[PDB]
Amino acid sequence: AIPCGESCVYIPCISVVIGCSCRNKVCYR
Repeated sequence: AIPCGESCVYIPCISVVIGCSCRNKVCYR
């Protein structure tokens, strides 16, 4: 799993374009 730094705590991941999915409130690939 790749931590994208960004999280989906407040709002969903913007890093979804990179393939980062909202996983445990954090954006992980």
